Amino acid sequence: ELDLPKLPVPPLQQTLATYLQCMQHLVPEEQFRKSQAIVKRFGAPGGLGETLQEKLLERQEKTANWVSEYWLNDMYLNNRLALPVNSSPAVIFARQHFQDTNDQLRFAACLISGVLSYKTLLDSHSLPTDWAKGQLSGQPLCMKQYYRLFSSYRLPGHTQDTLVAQKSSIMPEPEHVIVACCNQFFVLDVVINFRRLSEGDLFTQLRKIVKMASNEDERLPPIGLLTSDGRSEWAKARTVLLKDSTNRDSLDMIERCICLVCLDGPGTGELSDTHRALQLLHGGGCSLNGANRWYDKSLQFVVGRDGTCGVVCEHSPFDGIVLVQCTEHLLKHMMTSNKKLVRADSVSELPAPRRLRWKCSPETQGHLASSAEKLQRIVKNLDFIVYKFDNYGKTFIKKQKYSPDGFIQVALQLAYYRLYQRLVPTYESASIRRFQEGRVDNIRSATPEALAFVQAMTDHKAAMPASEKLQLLQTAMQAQTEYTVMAITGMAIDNHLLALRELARDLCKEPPEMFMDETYLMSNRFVLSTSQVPTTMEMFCCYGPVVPNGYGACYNPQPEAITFCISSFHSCKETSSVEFAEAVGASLVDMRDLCSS
Repeated sequence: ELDLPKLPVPPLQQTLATYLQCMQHLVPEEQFRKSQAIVKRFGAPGGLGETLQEKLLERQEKTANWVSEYWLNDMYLNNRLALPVNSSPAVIFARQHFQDTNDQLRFAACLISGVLSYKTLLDSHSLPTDWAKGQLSGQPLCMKQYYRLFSSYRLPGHTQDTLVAQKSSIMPEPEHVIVACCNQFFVLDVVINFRRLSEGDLFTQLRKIVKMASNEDERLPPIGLLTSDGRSEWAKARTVLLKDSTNRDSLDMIERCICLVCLDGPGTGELSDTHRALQLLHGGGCSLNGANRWYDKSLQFVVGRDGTCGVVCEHSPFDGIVLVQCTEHLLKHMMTSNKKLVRADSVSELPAPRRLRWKCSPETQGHLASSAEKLQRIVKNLDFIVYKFDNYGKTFIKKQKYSPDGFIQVALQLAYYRLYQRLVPTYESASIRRFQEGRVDNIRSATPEALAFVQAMTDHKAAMPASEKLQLLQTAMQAQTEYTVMAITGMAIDNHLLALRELARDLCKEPPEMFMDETYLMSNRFVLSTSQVPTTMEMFCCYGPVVPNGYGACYNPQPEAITFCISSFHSCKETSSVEFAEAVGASLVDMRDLCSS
């Protein structure tokens, strides 16, 4: 904890220089000239920038992580878009085979019991510190994201949401799953009669849940749907629910849970990696499983009657690499046995799981109807493909003495240029977990050296020797590998500029020219938003785009294949997920050809 490094504060002039270098090929020439001037006044001697810097170092000696607050708010809590597709990740597991309902429930039972065994590790401070598993270079990494997997809840606000912590300690006691089935919610207590419940008994329990939920007279309105809407929409709807004590009870149960377990219905008529990911991202909407959810809770594990299984993530408390370590530990548990000796090894009398009740006013009936509609629009708008690139993977790339991540990043840039004949501001997640409280910074992969290389290969190709091209490829990799180190050691720009911008906002008045500049605003409009989410398990992460005219691109690089998860919005008529996915392959194809000259 406290012996971890504190997050650096870059030099003010290195951040300004990097910033202009980043943006010059991404804006018009006059606009840039204007940006040069704004930036020169911003960081001159005696200027605004140096005062703000000074107040940043006030803050960095004062706080464990000087950007925690700012980053949390700017990335997640301030965002008013609904959590489905815009914000919550999903990880999709292999298609399962559930002959009967009990097969489904047997799966859920063994998952829950895996979640309880993982929690216990955490509660015991028995989890190996990363690099004890994962690893970086010689250090240990910050493990604070793991302590937030089950003890968080994200409260919608009218302008700003709140990440609440804890139900984790004195208590003894928060210990219960919420189980959603047929859009109903049931309390599944995991300690009854002062005994933890076995596999067997949680199976027993879930049985009872499916009976009760499938009784059409007792069926309660789909309140989970409310969680799917936009933040300020849900803050208003929640506040009407707050007027009733039954409601309030029921909301508290959900907020204090460990996680949700979603017993989904059978879809659609189905089954591909792509279709199972759409179930995990938004459930299909109103008529399918999209109300069998509660988005403000950090982990919702989906165990679908048809075999679609995975986990939907509320991203505010933790990133993808901790979500994947947690999930792989659960899968590992569900394949282990070979030690877990004998059956419903403990008991019963058990009481049946309680159904959460609700008193839904006319007002709130209206709130459902509009949330239906909004959710329906996100279902129709998302353009998604799971693209499995099987022509090569990591092994190739590393036999070229290149970095898999960097090489993928440059292949993304060429995909984008051979579609659009320009580069655009691009986000790639870089962990800063070497630092206290560290989350991520940004790798801006849309480098001038990537534009140098992609303009050969669409652009007057006729001629132009492949060896020449290869040297441009090498230069762009080197540039990609240098920004990557920069960002994972706290030396890149995004986080710095954010905190200067926030510290401006504060004690020093109306807004500065530096942050009102159209260059600065363009710089944060990530039309390409990317992450590497590698696995060991046979599973993949996805997400939606972060701007209307954007793509989301999540990749799992394996030794002989790369899995790309490409999202876009049908409302923007200039993007197409199949188009871009196809352009990534042909970009990979072309860049291996270049290596073998």
